[PDB]
Amino acid sequence: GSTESLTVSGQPEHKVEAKDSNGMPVDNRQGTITVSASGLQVGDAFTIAGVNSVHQITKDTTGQPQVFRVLAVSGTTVTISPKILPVENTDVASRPYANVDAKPAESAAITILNK
Repeated sequence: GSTESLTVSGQPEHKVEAKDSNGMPVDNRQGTITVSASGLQVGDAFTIAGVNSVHQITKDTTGQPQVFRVLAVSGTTVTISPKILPVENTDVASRPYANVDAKPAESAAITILNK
């Protein structure tokens, strides 16, 4: 019997990096958020409002909410993954292999699962 106002402040966003400090190709990951929601710990899976997955059926955009896992939490700072990559943005070359349509404003509302 609790409220369903699960929101998050801050803007999680990472872009497809060409190379890192070693100068090798990078598949960027993670996304750290300061949550207004729940009080999460490591091991949750949830969907965020505005984050819609892509290429479920070979570059098919279906608008299905992307599910995230928790890797690390430091207070109300949750490091989540899979990362968020906009197929409608990012870059002409790097967007086709992105995982979601867009990276929404701030962090937005969350639908928490313990499954």
